[PDB]
Amino acid sequence: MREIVHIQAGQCGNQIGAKFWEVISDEHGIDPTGSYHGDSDLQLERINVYYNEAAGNKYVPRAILVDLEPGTMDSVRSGPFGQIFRPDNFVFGQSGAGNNWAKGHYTEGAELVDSVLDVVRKESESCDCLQGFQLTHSLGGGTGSGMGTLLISKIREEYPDRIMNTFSVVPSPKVSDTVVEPYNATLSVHQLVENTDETYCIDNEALYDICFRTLKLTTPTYGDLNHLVSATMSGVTTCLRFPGQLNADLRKLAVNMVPFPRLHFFMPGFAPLTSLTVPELTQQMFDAKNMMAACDPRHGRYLTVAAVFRGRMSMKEVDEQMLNVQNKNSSYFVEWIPNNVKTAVCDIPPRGLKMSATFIGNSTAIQELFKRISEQFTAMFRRKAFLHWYTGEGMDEMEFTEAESNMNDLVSEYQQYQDATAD
Amino acid sequence: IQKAIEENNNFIKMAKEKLAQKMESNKENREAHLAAMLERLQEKDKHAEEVRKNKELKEEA
Amino acid sequence: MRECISIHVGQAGVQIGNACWELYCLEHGIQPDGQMPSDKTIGGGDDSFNTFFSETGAGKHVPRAVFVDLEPTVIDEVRTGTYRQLFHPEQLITGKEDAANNYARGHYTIGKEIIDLVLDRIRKLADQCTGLQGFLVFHSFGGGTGSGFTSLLMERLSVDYGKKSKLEFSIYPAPQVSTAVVEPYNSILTTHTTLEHSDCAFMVDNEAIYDICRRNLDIERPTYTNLNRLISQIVSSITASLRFDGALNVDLTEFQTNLVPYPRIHFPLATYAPVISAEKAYHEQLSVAEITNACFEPANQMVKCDPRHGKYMACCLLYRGDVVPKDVNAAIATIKTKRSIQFVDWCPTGFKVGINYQPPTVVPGGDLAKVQRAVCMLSNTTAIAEAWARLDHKFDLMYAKRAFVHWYVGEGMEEGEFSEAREDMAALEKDYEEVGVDSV
Ligand SMILES: Nc1nc2c(ncn2[C@@H]2O[C@H](COP(=O)(O)OP(=O)(O)OP(=O)(O)O)[C@@H](O)[C@H]2O)c(=O)[nH]1
Ligand SMILES: Nc1nc2c(ncn2[C@@H]2O[C@H](COP(=O)(O)OP(=O)(O)OP(=O)(O)O)[C@@H](O)[C@H]2O)c(=O)[nH]1
Ligand SMILES: COc1cccc(-c2cc(NCc3ccc4[nH]ccc4c3)nc(N)n2)c1
Ligand SMILES: [Ca+2]
Ligand SMILES: [Ca+2]
Ligand SMILES: [Cl-]
Ligand SMILES: [Mg+2]
Ligand SMILES: [Mg+2]
Repeated sequence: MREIVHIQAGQCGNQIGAKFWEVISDEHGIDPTGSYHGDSDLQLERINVYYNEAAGNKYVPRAILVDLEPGTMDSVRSGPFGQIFRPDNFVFGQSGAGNNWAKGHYTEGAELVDSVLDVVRKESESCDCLQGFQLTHSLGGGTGSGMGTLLISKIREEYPDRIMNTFSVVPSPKVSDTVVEPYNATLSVHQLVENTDETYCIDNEALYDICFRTLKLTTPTYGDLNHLVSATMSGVTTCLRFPGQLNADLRKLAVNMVPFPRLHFFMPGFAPLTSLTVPELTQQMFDAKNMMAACDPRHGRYLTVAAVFRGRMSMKEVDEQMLNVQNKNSSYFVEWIPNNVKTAVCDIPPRGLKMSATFIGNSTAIQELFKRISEQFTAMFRRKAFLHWYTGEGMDEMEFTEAESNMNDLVSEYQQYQDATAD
Repeated sequence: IQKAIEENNNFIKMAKEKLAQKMESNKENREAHLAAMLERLQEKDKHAEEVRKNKELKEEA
Repeated sequence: MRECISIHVGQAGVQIGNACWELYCLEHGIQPDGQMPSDKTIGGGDDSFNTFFSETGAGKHVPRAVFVDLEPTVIDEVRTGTYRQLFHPEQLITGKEDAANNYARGHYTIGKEIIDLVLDRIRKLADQCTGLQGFLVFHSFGGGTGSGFTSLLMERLSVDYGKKSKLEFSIYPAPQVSTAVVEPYNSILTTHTTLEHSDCAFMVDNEAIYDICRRNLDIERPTYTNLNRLISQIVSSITASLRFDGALNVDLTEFQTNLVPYPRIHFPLATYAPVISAEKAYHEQLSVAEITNACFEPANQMVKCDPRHGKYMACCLLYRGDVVPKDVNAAIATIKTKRSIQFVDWCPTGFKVGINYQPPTVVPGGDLAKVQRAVCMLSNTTAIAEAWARLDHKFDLMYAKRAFVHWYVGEGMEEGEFSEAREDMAALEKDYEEVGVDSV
């Protein structure tokens, strides 16, 4: 009865969103046609969270597919599980955004946003009790970045008392040659600092370092990067998709993870990263090499942390090992938030893995990522490079200054609580 | 016995009032929060309509 | 006559209510369908068990209880579980979205929409009573519903039923099962708001219950089912005086007179024995003296604290089963000569004793062994303030940085309510210190 509405915008948003629906569809036993072919009733106890039950025992994702280019719309429609999405939930423009935030946020995206809100509204009205929304998108492009933040603001207008979370792919030179990505990212964060409850920072720099250094994959493709993303998104959503003894809804989880409204940018983590004992999984999942955000947790302090374990394991051993890591690493947990580490266990493991672990961390070390983006931003803005693309769409240059100062403020705020003490 | 009745009634009176007071102030506070949230978003839409209008003047050049 | 209405609020309250009413049915020989063959007075009666059960003309024995939660998944398990038939549908009340571990949502935002319905359903039970005694409220401190809505309910019950008595069974948060950083905030807020509206509150520390299950039942990792079934035994011992009768049975109200010297000092410490697995219990029957000694081993307390480093204001022993006064008095004599039991100078040192002859019952397939005699000690000790201190310390650590406070302010609360509640706890901690000082 706690339905979530899924939205995917832009090139990156639509691809990682497809991976998400492919993985969880397999986990819930749903085939490309929408028929259930499962062995246990536990697959269906929370199927409504992400699926509508239609006539004929068919399950349809509660998802809307959005982009300013029609190319991706056919690509999604033809890939695996292409025809299971509601066809009228595909919303398209003609021109595109050309990796320009202003086009997605102010001009071309504004032209298409209303039609998107129509499909959102009709999906939400058919919810017994809507809990919130999740968005998949990148921050380096134009559609997912610009229009994605616009859509969030419009949804926050009509549904101000619903949770709005995002899976945001952060840009990195190691994966993209486009140069104006720091501009788009900084402009997106300026919006996300205000209009989201939880933002999982999926950093392409970290995904590359993982695929190249750890997984030993020379020349990584987008498919290699997203396979990590699907594993993480599956693990994060396991708390809601499966019936553990945790009676948690998006709001309850946010209440436990967000001590301050602006500090809601999480470091994802996964283990094992290969292609295992509970102590090894716990030690690996707290390692800097296993983080999906290019940050070292030993360079900061944890405000809150959540560890999700999947598989058949000793719940006693999990409790002992989680207490071990805290005791042996007490310096990296703020002492003014007692018992700030949560643990969930799901008996159902992901596909082709006897045991996995997903890590959600609200660490002040996330500043390292924002500092990186801020550096690339200022390198250009002090040089006024490529500004004509944005002012040509009606933007003033201080709008760049405001977003820059707001991100530097966010970094300093992370530093203030990192330096804070109890007595 | 009159005093006993007086005390039971006052305890009920004080409780009824203080509760009503709390849940009127709370209604006011939550409304003032969402009213400010929407007014911020509506102020964004003005700056949005202004950005669209600023592009429309220079394309006339 | 002298009926009691039980109110179960939130997940903890509801699930503990499930275990309690399951145990009551077994102790009284009531079947899951509500039929009780031994009751020959059909559709009514003034038996002792009628204080907790009403009767229908069809012979069904219906708990005088109300279950309430702001989300339906937990009460839904009752609506489809073994004892669905026991309760009339109107006794099971559910909202649609919970309080998300936020006291404000349970007290203001979400609680506001359902409070009137609950009171009306409670009124329907009260109108069935010839001489209603009071209320038993089961809830947690940490949950948003268990804390916020309970506070709202207690406030509204004081208005609709004047000073009619209200007893609490409160779940004190323990990190071993507490999955919420904000539970200290909710705990202080609700303790402050209910303090003037509660006559007697029995606090249960999940850590204490957790350790007892691990230590005495050899359960590597107990579940809520393990904890609740044990909690039911303590609840049953406390309520056995109201549900059974006899020549040595002392009413709980008579114990309450001794346990509350000041209105604010109404938090008794409960200790229970024996908790023993069937493997150990075999060929090892415990005596009256052995279980009485266990009542003074702190490892058997419902709340972690040190009575040895505090002072007593009252000591009550509630025996049930094969117990006679002679053995009780002998055991008490030995204990007085061996253990650190210091009373405040302004109250007598005697022990108030009660005995129920109906022996303890255990749930089929449980971990507790069936025993011939058991005891629950209720003591007013200053040491209980240690629980307030630990909780207040955690509150201070987060509130100094206003951590998570925005979630409460966003639902309409003011910072002043936080400081107001914390100050009340500071006075409460000081009150306990005062009562323990020697006179002049
Ligand atoms: N990991 C991963 N990243 C992707 C993928 N596709 C695009 N990206 C990222 O997307 C960013 C660029 O944005 P776009 O791909 O243009 O997406 P967009 O925001 O919709 O921008 P436009 O549609 O072109 O206006 C780059 O930093 C890429 O790394 C993908 O398949 N996998
Ligand atoms: N002893 C015991 N405690 C429980 C049980 N279930 C939950 N709790 C306690 O309740 C707290 C978690 O909050 P909930 O009980 O779920 O909150 P709620 O009263 O259901 O209301 P919400 O905030 O909406 O969830 C923790 O501190 C738990 O220790 C239970 O079955 N037995
Ligand atoms: C963005 O959309 C979604 C969709 C589905 C889930 C989530 C999500 C998952 C999650 N998993 C670990 C966790 C965290 C805090 C906890 N507290 C008690 C148990 C517990 C477990 N944590 C958060 N915050 N969100 C977010
Ligand atoms: Ca590439
Ligand atoms: Ca009868
Ligand atoms: Cl909200
Ligand atoms: Mg594109
Ligand atoms: Mg609940």
